Amino acid sequence: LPDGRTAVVPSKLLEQAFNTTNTWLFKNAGDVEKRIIELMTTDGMTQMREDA
Amino acid sequence: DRAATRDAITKQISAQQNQAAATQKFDDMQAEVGQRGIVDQLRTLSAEGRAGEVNQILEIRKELTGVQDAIQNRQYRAAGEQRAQAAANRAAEAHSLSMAAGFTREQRDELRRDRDEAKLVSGTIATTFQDYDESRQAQSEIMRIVGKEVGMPTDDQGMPDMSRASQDQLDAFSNALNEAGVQANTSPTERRNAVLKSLVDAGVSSKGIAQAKQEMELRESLEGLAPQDRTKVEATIGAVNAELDTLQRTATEDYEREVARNPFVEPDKDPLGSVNKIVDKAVKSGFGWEGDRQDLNNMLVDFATNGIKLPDGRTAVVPSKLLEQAFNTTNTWLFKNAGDVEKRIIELMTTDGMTQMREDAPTIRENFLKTVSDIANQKRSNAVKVTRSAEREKG
Amino acid sequence: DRAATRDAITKQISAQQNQAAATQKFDDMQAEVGQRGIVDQLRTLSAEGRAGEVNQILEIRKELTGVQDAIQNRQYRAAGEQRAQAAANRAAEAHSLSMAAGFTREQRDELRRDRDEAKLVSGTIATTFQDYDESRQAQSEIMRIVGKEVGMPTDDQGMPDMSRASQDQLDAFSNALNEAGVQANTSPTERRNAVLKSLVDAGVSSKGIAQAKQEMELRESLEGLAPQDRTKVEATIGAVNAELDTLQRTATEDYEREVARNPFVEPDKDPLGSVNKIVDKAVKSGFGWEGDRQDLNNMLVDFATNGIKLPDGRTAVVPSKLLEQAFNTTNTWLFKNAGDVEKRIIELMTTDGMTQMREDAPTIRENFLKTVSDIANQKRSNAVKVTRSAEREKG
Amino acid sequence: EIRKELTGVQDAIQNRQYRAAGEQRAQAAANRAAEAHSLSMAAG
Repeated sequence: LPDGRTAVVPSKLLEQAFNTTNTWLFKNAGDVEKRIIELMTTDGMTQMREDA
Repeated sequence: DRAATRDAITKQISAQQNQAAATQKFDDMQAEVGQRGIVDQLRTLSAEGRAGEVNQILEIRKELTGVQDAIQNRQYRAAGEQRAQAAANRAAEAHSLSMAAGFTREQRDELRRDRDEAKLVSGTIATTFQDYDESRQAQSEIMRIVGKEVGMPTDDQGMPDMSRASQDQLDAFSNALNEAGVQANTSPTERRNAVLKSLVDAGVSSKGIAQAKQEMELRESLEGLAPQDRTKVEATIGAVNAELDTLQRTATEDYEREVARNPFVEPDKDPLGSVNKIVDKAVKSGFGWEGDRQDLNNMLVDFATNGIKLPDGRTAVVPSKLLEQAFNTTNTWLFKNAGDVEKRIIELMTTDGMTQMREDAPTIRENFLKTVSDIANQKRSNAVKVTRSAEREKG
Repeated sequence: DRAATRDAITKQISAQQNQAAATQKFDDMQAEVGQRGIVDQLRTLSAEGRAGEVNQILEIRKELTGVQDAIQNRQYRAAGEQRAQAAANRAAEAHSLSMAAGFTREQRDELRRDRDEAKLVSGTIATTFQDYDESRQAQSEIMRIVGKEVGMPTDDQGMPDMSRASQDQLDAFSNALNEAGVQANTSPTERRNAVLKSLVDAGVSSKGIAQAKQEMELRESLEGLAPQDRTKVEATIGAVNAELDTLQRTATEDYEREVARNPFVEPDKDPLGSVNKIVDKAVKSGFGWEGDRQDLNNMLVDFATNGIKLPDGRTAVVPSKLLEQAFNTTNTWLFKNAGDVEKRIIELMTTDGMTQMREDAPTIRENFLKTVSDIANQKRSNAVKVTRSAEREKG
Repeated sequence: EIRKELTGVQDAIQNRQYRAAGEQRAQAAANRAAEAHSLSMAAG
């Protein structure tokens, strides 16, 4: 995580991150890791993370 | 899914979580996890319905006719009340959707807020009573065991009879309480203040607090009554609320018929998937869009999602059957391009009668909501007055 | 569909909405939504029919013959009245259609207006009584419960017996009323004034207001009677109205036979689709229009829609069988062009006997309407006189 | 009399079973929550 921590990504969040409208956007490893990084940094998702 | 940012969400969202909790608790209680009582249906939707279910748990032609008449009256009243509540909920949802054109609270969401506060109060109170009942039964086990040990006049329920228990009979219970148990059972006060705090946690207007206090006084009075006296009181309440119930039901049929007449008062998400078939009618031996079936579908779902730009300066969502009758002309060759069909629907939605019906729909919707709110308020008011008068007269 | 502009529509249209509301309310009540009473048919079309249905709800050869005779007389009278009403409605519609040649009210629509006002009054009064009955039963539940609690002589209905209830017996009810309930039941006044206001909202001539007031007095007197006394009074009313009923029914058969003789007194929209088959008779081995089947169909439907231009200066719609007998000649070669056939139908409609029959039709139609109106007025007048005399004599 | 004990035994059984089931389900849920909390804290 960019804050300086390490959090394990859950399952359905991962699969919904992968499942886009067209898979051609996500090809390389760097692109998909950037996608999951930016999705885990969602404000509501973050708040839920420190709420757990 | 919804990706909006909650941010402050001071109101209508904490209440949303609380009502979600109330609904899931009600569902869990209705599921009857494990083995419990409730031989009959035991819907427990309202006090009158719960009393009817309790009666269901409990010359010859006299009782044969009386039981049937009581069952018919209770069932009719409960069915009318629940149908009215469902219709009012649907009307309120439609009114909120109509007002949501353009967190934009206004009077529509003010009415929504007060109705949701009433629903939260009712659900929380029902959950508290249901939770208390299990403890009451568990402690009644020991009250019955002790009463059998010392020996008091008892019936099928096992607890000593109130009328037959003299002071000397209750002396055995007093000695047992002095011995062990230490069951204060002071909850009939602490309970409601706790609920108040929860309401304070949720955030409730003064009217909701007054409604909760009235529900406390009436519920505690009902719990204090003997079963026969409780049935008498609840049936008198039903009788004094019969005229309000009749007015409410009649208003409900009138307004639901008006809804059946007017699509603008009640939209539907189903026709969003229906429009595609109309697209087919533009292709089969018909001159329509120049190979723009996808474009037609996109523009139609946009029109059914956001609405057309009315020339007055507003945006109204076109209903389904008006749309299909606009499309269905004598010869489809007249309507080919997107501009022509949008001009057609624009000029058809501007019909004088159609326009009048359009601004009539919200007025009748809010009138229905106000009428049902007033009916509920008057029902609660006459109920509280009758119950407090009866309690004062008894003691 | 109708695309006419309503604009002011001060009269006959607000009444139209009110009668539509009355009809839909009657249909909803007849549908019997949910579970209710009405073990028998319970048509409740009129006071006499409703009393007969109530009786249906309720030496040996004596009663065996009497019950059968009562049923036969009631059924015959009700069937005659309803058939007469339906025939009069059809005749009034035909008269309005005939007068609509050329919002053009005149005497025909004046008669239509007063008849519609009477119908509105009857429907509104029936709806009000039906709405009141449910509240009466709901409150009678508690009256019976209280009476059983204190203990009065009671029968299958559960309410204490009026004749057997002494002053001391009614003292228990008085004490119960002083205790709780607060059921004023003052409606027997407020009710009718409310109805009056609704009539004032609808717009009613003074005659309709007088009819409504008479219906109030007679209905309240009937409600005040005991069931046996009520049956006696309604049967005496039927007896005193028997001669009026016989005159009405006989007039109805006479006038409906005259209608069966005369097409001009009663048109029909069905032959508008029939004329096409006659077109076929102009083609099968016959010299007719020179390939103008569509033109012939258009001109025939125009003639059956607007009528032919009579030489006197008027326009009359040609009926069906006269048209087909005009077309059916010994040899179809005589009638080929449109001008020849229109000249043929023009000269045939100008027949002396046919003409006399034409101006006879409206006269007999209006005579039938006037006779049924007078019969209804006399029935109501003798009913109100007998009821008020009986009420004065009883007390 | 006979219905007295018939109702009492059933009520006692129902109350005891409900209480025991609630307690054991609560204990299992708490154990799972504690294991999850330990796993979450074991980061690093």
